[PDB]
Amino acid sequence: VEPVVVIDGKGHLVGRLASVVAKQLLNGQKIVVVRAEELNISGEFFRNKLKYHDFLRKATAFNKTRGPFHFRAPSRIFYKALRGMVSHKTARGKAALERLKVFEGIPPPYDKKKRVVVPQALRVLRLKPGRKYTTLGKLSTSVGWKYEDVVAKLEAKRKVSSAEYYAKKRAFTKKVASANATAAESDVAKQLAALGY
Amino acid sequence: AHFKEYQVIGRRLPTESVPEPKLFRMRIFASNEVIAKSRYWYFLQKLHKVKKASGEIVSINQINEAHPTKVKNFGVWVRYDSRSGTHNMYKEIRDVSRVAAVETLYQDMAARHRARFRSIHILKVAEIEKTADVKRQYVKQFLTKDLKFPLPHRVQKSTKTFSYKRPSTF
Amino acid sequence: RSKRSKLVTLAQTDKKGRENKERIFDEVREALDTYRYVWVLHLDDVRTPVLQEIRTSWAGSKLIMGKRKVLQKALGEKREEEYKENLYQLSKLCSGVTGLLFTDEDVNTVKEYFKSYVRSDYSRPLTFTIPEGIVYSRGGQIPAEEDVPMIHSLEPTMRNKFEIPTKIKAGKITIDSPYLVCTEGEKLDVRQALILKQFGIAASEFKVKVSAYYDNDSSTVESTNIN
Amino acid sequence: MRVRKRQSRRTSTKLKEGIKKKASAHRKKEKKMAKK
Amino acid sequence: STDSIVKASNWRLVEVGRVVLIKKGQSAGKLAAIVEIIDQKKVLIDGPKAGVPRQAINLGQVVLTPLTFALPRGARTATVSKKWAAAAVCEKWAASSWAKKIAQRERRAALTDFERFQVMVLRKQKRYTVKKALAKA
Amino acid sequence: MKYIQTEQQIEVPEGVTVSIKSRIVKVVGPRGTLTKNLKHIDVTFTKVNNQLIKVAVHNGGRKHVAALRTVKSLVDNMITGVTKGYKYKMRYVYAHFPINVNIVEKDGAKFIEVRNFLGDKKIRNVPVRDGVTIEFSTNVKDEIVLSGNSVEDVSQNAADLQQICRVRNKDIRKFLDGIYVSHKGFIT
RNA sequence: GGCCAGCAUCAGUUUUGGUGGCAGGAUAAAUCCAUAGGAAUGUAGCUUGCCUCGGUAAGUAUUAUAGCCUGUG
RNA sequence: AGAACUGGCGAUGCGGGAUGAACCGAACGUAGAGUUAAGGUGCCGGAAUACACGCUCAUCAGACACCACAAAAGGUGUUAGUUCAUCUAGACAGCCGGACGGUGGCCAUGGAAGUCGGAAUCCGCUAAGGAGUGUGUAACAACUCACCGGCCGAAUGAACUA
RNA sequence: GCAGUCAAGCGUUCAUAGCGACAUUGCUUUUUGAUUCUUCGAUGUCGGCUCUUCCUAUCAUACCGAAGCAGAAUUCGGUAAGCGUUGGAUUGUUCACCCACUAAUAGGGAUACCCUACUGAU
RNA sequence: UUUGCUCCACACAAUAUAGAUGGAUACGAAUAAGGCGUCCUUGUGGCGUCGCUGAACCAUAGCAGGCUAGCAACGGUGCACUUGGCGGAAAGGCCUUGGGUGCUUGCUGGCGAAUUGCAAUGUCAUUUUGCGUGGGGAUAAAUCAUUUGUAUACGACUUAGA
Repeated sequence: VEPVVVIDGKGHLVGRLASVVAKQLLNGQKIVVVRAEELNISGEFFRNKLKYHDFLRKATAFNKTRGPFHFRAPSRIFYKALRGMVSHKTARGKAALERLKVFEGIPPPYDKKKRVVVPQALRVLRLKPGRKYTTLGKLSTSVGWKYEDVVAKLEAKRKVSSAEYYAKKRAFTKKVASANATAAESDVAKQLAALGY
Repeated sequence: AHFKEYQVIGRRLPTESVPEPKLFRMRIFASNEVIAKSRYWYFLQKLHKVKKASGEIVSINQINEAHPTKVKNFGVWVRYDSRSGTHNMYKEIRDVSRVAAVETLYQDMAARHRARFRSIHILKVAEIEKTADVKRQYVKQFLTKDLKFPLPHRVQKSTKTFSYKRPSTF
Repeated sequence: RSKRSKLVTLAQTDKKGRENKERIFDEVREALDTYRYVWVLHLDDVRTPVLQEIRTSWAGSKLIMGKRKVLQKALGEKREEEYKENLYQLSKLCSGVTGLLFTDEDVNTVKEYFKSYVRSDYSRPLTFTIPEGIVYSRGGQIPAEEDVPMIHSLEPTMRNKFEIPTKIKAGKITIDSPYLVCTEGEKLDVRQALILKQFGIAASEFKVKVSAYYDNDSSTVESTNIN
Repeated sequence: MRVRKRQSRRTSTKLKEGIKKKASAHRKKEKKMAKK
Repeated sequence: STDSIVKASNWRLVEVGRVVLIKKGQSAGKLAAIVEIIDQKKVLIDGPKAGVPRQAINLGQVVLTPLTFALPRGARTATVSKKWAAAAVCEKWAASSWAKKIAQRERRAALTDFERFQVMVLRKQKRYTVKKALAKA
Repeated sequence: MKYIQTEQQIEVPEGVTVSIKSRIVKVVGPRGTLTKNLKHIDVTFTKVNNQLIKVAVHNGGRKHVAALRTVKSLVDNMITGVTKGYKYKMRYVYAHFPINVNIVEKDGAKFIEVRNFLGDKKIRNVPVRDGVTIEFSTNVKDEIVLSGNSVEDVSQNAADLQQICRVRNKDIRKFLDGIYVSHKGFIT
């Protein structure tokens, strides 16, 4: 429906987000993803770390400079397990992934913009309670992403500036809501109340 | 499938010097009439040495249960032939009608013992009108009075893919 | 799965069953009609040779012990059901461990004999201590020459559950500081009861008490409330 | 560490449709032994 | 300040006499009441005053409400309609905001485009008034 | 088999307070304050009045229930830390070589130093944690006293030092020396 | 009178909706109404122990200040 | 490898089996529309993150029949069971006490007393208590359960199955 | 290996129509380390280097548990493959087997300018 | 090496879109919990209220959006100026003062629409570039050749030279 969609990757699941992201791509909704270090995976840390090490040991026997790249950072993990879902070798693939832009944290301009989610991939919904999961930021930090303390800091700055925004917006919407309330019990409003507004 | 209850009554053969072999009925569970008839011959062969050519149906009657509204804690005896040799069972159910109860039971055996419908003889199904004859706990715990319990963490299901709310259960 | 495995033995002993329960339930009612009196004796802490002694003492009387509700089975708790009349009232008062006595000689000799009968048993009374030196079988109650040292195997237990500071040099056991084991005028902790067991100190007075009696030909309850 | 080899569940053909083809012949052997 | 303030965990727990709303079937957004639980997942219901017949159901096809009244188990439909009339639940539902929202979407869909034009012009008339309510005070 | 619910209760005396937001628990009372996080175990609390409180599980499995009694065992220990406070005691023993024992406060870290283990030259530091106090023993030779409100903290600290003074390469059937605990009781 | 399209009506194949009338089975079972009896996961009422003076626990109590089940019609 | 009946191949495309000498389906003019088969519907990939009952959480989970299978068995992981048992005349857990004599039973021995050890292995009182499971003294000694009773009160244990 | 015993279980139902779990007993070239120098048709073509990587079921190097561990060193076992495993003596022959060092001297597998790969360069 | 290079607007040309055709509308944090209004003892505080999908919110009428008339209110909004702020993670945008400048569908009037002939995307946006426009702005390196040699297969890397 929109030109652009801006996903928060928090409390989310890699496979089940990758899937919908792929289909929305190949139907043509340009997508950006952010906060991928707040992402999550089913299964415990040790399981996911061993799944990563078994990939890690796989390179070309004779020359590693051409062989598989064991990318570390979380956005690139999500991109890995998305380009497995699309035909990157073709041109339709490459012209899908020229619609995908994946980041950590929320850099600009997107921090001022509307973050969304996907309910059919959330952890809290699409898992049972009383069950494990792994934080991707911690996993990447445990296999050599050397950056985790920094996105923390910038997330702090964005959080405080957004809370200071939220105060203003809450006050202003309080004012307009009080105004519309005072605008109530007036026939110009009562007609709309009859017609569902 | 969506099971049904069926009366089936059969008669060995009209024959000279043995007219009207006495009668043979069964209470039978199936989706339609034909599977009832086939299960009827299948169990009826087991009881004694007769066949479909040496057999015949008297008639059948579909059985609508008398009290749909009434909860009825049933208890049922079953024999079945598993992967290994056969063995028996008694189970305890809190369901509405015999048909919905056994429809749940066949699924339950299908889960817990890989019980397909062929190898599972309904020995008997019954009602337990009073308390103090239930043995199990996974029925008993629903029966105390003033009973209440919550449904936490309802997994809602949106049709849309995106949403703008970072949702909440309740 | 994931159970606590109940530990099993191969002992030649066997369990009691219900045959003993029905046996004593029969024998109580057997004693009832044949004997005249039915005495109730409240006693919670009793000794095996002492019970042997009092068993062999009174053959004219018959002492029997058993579970409370099995005695209620035999005698019958209510007035509505009982072996004979005017026993249900005595059925109520018997709260704790009780031993039933059946006499036919005299009502007064029974109540007075056990008030005369007093012994020395463990508290379960005065205070005691140990010196800050070598420890003995009594632990300084007697002269140390005739007092023999405790055996060194149980010294870790003294450290563990009696909590006492101790350290084992060559075979004499020793300590650095003394410890008053208990005080007077208070019912004892389990460590205090057990250390006076280990010393072998039955410092507590012991009297078996009576709470009531019965008599058939009168068919009445004798209320004798004494300790 | 040095996490060890994972053995496949791939097609890798011997097993699967040709060996218990022979094991269908083993069911034949079961019939041959059931006579005794 | 010598006491604990631990939360309620206010949950719409199911019980006999609890009241619910159905979201698919043929009942299709009608109220209903609860006569007897069977299991965690299956219950047994009727509201005749809302219109639905008596039946078993799995809870996935329904959703609860905060509302609740007094009722005994194993009841019959005359009895529950009687208690329903005693509680006056339909008017209370109408008083609530949920049903107002539901009727709002229903009317908002069942609008005609000419009525929507009237909605447009009325909102235009409103916004000038309210935007002058602001920026003056 | 989904026991539809199960419950235990935590009974509490008057003078202590407790307070719980979602699973974040605090205990304030005579000795002072304690706090713990329970966001990982997915249970539910409810108060009746002011001495007693019901943990509870709805629609739970065996593991999901076996959390519960452990939580009860946690919370009673928490409360009793505030009512009584806990007391452990160790003795630093030797055959031939007298141990040196020392508290040191460097950078406010309150380290515990030990030396002269069978004549070894190495210094072995054992730090001290929050909310736990240490006391060298009065009038008991070769003895040390611990005091605090957090059982887990004091016990972990007691374990650290007796692992750090651990003998290796040698036979404990002949060699004896090592710091262990006399007992584990309350302050009161 | 060459090219591309659209609208209506009909024909063939085919897909997908709403609505109407009918026969059946236990002439559905059910619900509902009347009716006898019963019991409780015991309703009113009564009784007891405390006790914040109702609130528990029992014991009664078979519609009573709630109702349910079976059986018949 | 020894024999015999039938079928598929070889001459034979096509949909599926991820791909195939042997599997499932189905045999062909060119084309349009329709509907299905076997197989499937998270994405690659056309088709539902449909509904419903259960189970399972694997430090290599598993994901298809014959197209990489093993049992016997082991498992204080979980579930559904069968059969035996105990139980408000008080089930099991847990605390305390009782847990006696000839007896330190017999030779064995330098010393061996409930247990370095061989034979035997009983009876009185008993609620119960064996010529005595483990702890251990050179011997003894002392402690515990198995055997019973108390204090708390509802269910619980054993074997076996899948 | 063969033949029993013990025998959880199985068998239209089953001891005894019959199998069978685990242990046990039967000598199998000598009861007092006296030895006996027993290599008895090795019928195949590799053998021996330059030299790279991988596996561990580790020979030392790590950290650990238990063992009569008083110590030193040793006997086993566990996680462990990060790093290391030699110089000579003897046959066309790999078969055969010593001396000494070191911490040890573990076992295994894998013409050529032409396009590719590798090492390097604009 | 003829006056080339740039930035302000603008008339015309081309060159094509991984595909605009009302709005990419901002808290964070948990989910066996929380948002919002409010109260005071400022709290892990109380009181009320909400959720069950944004099927919302904001915007929206005029010829693809004209010319004009007023009524009432001091507002909203575009455009270029102007003031002071804020923000470095990939800021390249978000605020705010001042006026100027319009339009107002907030209410009520008048004029015009034809003929594309019943529809035919019925062209409205935005990338890049060029040639011409009349107005400001600044008027350099590198390579080769040569020489060295810290380098050296040839190239290259490093140096020097008005």
